Amino acid sequence: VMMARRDDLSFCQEMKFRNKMVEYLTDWVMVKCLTRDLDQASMEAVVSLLAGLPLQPEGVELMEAKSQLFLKYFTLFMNLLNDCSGMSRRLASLRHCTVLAMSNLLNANVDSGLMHSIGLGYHKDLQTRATFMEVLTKILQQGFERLVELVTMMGDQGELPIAMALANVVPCSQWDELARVLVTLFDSRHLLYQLLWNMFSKEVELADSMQTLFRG
Amino acid sequence: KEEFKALKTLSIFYQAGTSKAGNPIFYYVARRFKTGQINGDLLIYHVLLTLKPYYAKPYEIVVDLTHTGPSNRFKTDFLSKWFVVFPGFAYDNVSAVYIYNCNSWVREYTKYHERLLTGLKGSKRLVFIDCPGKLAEHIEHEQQKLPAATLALEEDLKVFHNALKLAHKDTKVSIKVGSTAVQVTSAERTQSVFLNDIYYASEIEEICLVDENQFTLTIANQGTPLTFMHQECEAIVQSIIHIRTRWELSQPDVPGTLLNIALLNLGSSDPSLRSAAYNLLCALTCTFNLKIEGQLLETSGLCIPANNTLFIVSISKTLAANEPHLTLEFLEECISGFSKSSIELKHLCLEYMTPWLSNLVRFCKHNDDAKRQRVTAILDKLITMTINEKQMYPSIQAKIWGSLGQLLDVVLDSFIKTSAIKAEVMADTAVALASG
Amino acid sequence: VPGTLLNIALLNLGSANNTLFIVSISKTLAANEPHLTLEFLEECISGFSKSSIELKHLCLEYMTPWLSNLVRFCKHNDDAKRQRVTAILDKLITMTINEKQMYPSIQAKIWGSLGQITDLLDVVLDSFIKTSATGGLGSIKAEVMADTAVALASGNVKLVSSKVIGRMCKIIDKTCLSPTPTLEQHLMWDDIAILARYMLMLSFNNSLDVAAHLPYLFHVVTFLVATGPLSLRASTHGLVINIIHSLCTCSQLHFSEETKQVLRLSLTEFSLPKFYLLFGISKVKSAAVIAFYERETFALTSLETVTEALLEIMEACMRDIPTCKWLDQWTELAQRFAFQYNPSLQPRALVVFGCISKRVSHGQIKQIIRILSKALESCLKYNSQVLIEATVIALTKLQPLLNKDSPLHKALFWVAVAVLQLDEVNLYSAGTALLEQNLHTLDSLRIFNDKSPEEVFMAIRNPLEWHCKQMDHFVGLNFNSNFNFALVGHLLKGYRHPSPAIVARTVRILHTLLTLVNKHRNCDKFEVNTQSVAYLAALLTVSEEVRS
Repeated sequence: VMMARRDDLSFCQEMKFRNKMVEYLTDWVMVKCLTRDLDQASMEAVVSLLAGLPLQPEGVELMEAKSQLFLKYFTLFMNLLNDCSGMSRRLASLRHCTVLAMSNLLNANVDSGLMHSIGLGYHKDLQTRATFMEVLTKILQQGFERLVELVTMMGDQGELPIAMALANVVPCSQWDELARVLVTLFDSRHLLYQLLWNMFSKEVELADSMQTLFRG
Repeated sequence: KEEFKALKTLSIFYQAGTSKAGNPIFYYVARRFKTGQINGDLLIYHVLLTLKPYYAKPYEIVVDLTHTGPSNRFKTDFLSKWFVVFPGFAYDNVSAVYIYNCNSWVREYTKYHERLLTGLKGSKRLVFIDCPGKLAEHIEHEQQKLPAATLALEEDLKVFHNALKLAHKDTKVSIKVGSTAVQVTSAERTQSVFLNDIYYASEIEEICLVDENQFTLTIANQGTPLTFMHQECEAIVQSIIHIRTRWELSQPDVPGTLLNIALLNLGSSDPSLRSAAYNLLCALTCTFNLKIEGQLLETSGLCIPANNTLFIVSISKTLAANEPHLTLEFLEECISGFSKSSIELKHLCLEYMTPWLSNLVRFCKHNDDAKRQRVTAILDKLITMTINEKQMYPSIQAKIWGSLGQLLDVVLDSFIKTSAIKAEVMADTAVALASG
Repeated sequence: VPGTLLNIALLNLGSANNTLFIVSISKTLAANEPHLTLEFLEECISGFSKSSIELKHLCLEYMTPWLSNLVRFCKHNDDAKRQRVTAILDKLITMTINEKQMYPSIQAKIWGSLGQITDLLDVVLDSFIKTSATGGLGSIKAEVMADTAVALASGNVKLVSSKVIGRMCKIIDKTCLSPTPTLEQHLMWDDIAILARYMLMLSFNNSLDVAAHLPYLFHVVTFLVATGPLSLRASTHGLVINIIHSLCTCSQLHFSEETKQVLRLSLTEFSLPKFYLLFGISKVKSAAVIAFYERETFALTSLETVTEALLEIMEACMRDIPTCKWLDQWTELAQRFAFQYNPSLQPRALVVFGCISKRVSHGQIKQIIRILSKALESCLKYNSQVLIEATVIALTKLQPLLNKDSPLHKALFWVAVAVLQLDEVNLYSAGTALLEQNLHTLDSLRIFNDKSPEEVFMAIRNPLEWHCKQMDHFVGLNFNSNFNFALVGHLLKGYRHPSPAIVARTVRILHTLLTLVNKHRNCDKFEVNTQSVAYLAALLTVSEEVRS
């Protein structure tokens, strides 16, 4: 939960903190039922901790140490998936989570990870292979499909259906940047007047009297 | 805290000198900023706390773009952040921005981020400096404070004029050879400006004379070799080899791997694995621009059959023609995957391997001892597979050893040295090899 | 003896390596001495099946060239020669099913070579299909045969796929030659299911194929879309996904970035859970996994949704390809099945015909409303109801096409009323869709601007009045006495409807009618009067505008 909220929280040394947290929780990754729930929970936490996490040991040696630390976490996850290879579903959930742990670990750490990751690609388990290949897919197109037309689409009588529906459902907190997003976008395509004509019309329409107009 | 005192040690931004209009001058040294290594916000703050005592009054900036590349870029969100962080008057009080050694990459960067740079287009405050001499028309010589590493590039140059850079459109260039680098200077490119692409000896991975009039440079991390035409190519190449060698003597002491894992997995009995593999093949094709017939479309949920061998094979040999540089990298990883596989996946590996074998001659025609060694190691691993994988063995002989028969000293020495069931298999395999 | 001894010789020649020499001799004799082929391939498979896996690899290698000659024997059409080639193909098929670890080898070399050979492919396919027929869907014999069928296509794609798809279309037509009430029960169900299996496997290779086929494949989708056991449904979803992907990349086509973007977004749309429910897939993460009963008792509204999406795919493409006949062929194929009597398929076809069509005639509408009537006669005597729902959906899609001066627009309002009177949940949904679209149609035709809806619809009743009196007196609603309240009586049942979507449609219809009744007066829409009041009272639980 803390990692989900990480976008809200403040960190002096976030990367080091998350690194040290994976290091600690990975020790737990090993009554039998509860220890297996601990494995699941630990791995779900580790999947959250690994999500855009560059690794950091405690310069050229630092990249090699980072690679050695990658190899430790990665090998431990591999062992856990080999051990996997209601009792059945818990094991499959642990396996799926483990695969996502590898995935996230790779997605951040590309320079340390790719060589060992090919070793995942060989691995006897087809489900893990497939998921790992989708991870590779993320890296390789990372380093047009960006259709904003749907936002600037105008219906008959100039409805702007997407923006008007987006205007009445987005929380009031993000209203301050929604105006920034729509104004810059429509102005970039010479449709600024269409956006203003639609939004201004809705205000006067619902305004009770002339003194309520655009006040507040 | 302590990580911020570190930027001042990098000196990507420093004050130095006064212009001929009586304004303080500041240098941004683009190549010293490495995106992803320093906190953008930190660098910005350092630039602020550098300009704070001055940016109320007029001031000038020198942007040294010498050797600026992708590794020095401002990411989209970082770029735009530069145009809003400062007080409005700070932007207004820049009377001159001198741009030094702009290059092809920065130019490309300029066009890619056209949207955020619109205000800079045709701006009168951006003065692109034609050559190191014109900086004096704005700054007294004794006032100029470019980094010493920039000034070093300007001395004892061997200059080859009127070369031609070959590309979709050929461009007129000068090729200059200095003791530590090659500089390729272009004629007016779009303001109209002279570009200066800089290639340090350390990044010149290969140099190849094609004709008496043409040569190529392979630059580390740039994929596609640069190709030049000039009547004095023999001499240009000789001087660049000399510079690369000097650098060497002074030193103290993915496509292939992923393509195999895609192709081999397309074979699988698992349906999700096939779809995933197919998307990986698509991604590799796009990322590495791999030229393919019967075009490939990325998408979720594409329910590919299990028997697709003729499709995997077609992709493989089309790739084997189109993408020969992969061949060593690819074949070695395939043969490793052979040892991992089921018999069905082993068989499939042979079919798709078969086209690739033909390319191996290119690598022993190449004079690199490492590439000759890697071909030899591939042949050793092909032998190792041939010995181990007995069920396959008549089929392996037919596909692999017949095609290889079409190197053959190296092949026979590999057979003999491995023999020195291993020896019997090499004798029996030599029958196939002889058919070629 | 010639083929027997030559097989013995080539087999024992390997029994060690000389494999390419054996193949060279095999090639040479195959070219030179073709009569040997009949005996030789029969003897090959006999020796192959007895031999070790190492010998089996060797055996297939020497078999590879011979296959070419198998056409010679077939040209004659006398039984004995054609029969022994057909037996050779069945033996090669049997061999393919048996040797699960020879499996890519057999397919690449034996089936890839056979894939070259056009003439034989009808014999090969009937051998595959009869092999699949041995147990139908779920028989491993059929399952492997489908996976193998891609190999057949790989050499001469267009002819193989044309024969597979052609058999599918012809067999779907054959269902109508001897109808059954329900398709899954049909005398030819297994034959369809087998070909659907092949079509999934082929569909990824159809990335080479689609340009001639695309209509026929959607014709197959149309009948199959959510039918049968869940694996066949998953297959049929996959069939469409793979076809859309194939349309995004066929090297023969040249679609625009807009058309390609439409297809890319269509793949995305077909990948959504919405489309899974349309295809009668529920309770699954990935259609692919299941592709390699809890029938949602099929809702025609789901087929309507699929068909318009496939229509938007086809239309986008047809702008770019002006030289195609695809939508016209689909129109003809759907039309044929919509009009012909076949209880299982005819409803589905009617829905599709209506959705896809770009023109219609009063003679086609006559056939549809005659089908509606005959389906209601069959209700005197479930399938009938699905046919009624289909005809009403068809009328919905067809009525925007009808000519601006046609009486039929006004007539279809009463068809909708009669349908609502039936009291069946899906029929009422369909009748309200028909009615909703009918009132949009008549308003787009300006017809209300000088007349009340009451006058317009009651005029069409006047000839009918002798019949209508008997309907109204058995319904216990009488439009002659008060039109607006009778129409509202029908609409009020729409508020009961189990689906919130049909309630909201019913509300839109009431709002439309309210507006229309006042439109001929030139009043405000909420002006209460002897005609508007019924709609206002109906709207009273549902409209904040009416309430205020």
